[PDB]
Amino acid sequence: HGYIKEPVSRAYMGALEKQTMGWTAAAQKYGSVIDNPQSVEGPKGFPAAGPPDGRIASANGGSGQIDFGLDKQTADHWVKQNIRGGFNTFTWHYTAPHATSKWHYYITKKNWNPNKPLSRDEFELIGTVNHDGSKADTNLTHKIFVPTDRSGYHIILGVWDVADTSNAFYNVIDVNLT
Ligand SMILES: [Cu+]
Repeated sequence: HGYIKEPVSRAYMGALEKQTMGWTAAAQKYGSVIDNPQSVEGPKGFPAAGPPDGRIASANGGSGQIDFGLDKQTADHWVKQNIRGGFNTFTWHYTAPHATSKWHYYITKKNWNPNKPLSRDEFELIGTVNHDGSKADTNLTHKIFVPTDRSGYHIILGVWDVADTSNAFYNVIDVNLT
């Protein structure tokens, strides 16, 4: 169980907005993930397997832990944070740092549609971090190259595959790429 803390994952943005907007107004915007941003857990094997199209942001309800709130997708719905193209660091926070096989990071394609549900064919792999099966916290921050051919509203998807289960954690990040 864990989430991407820098940049701020949408899930983690939910937990944050709970503090500023209150429980009801934040849950209206994000769903029940605001209480458990660490629980965006669904089947591993992405992109060939894993959560279905339209259910990637919520990891298909976090396998019963959260609702489908994160699967809403419009140009205006989610808080964007500025990111510059090129090398960037991605830092996960773990509430339970499980044995890990790999992490893998995707960005939306130049022509993606921000007003349609997320589909796996809108995403392109930008880097893989292989791990030895030790706990996730032996490598907290990853250096990933974010394509420089691309700007405006994009989504970075980070995926954390758990070594000893059939699950993974899916964290979408809303970015304004300069
Ligand atoms: Cu966990």
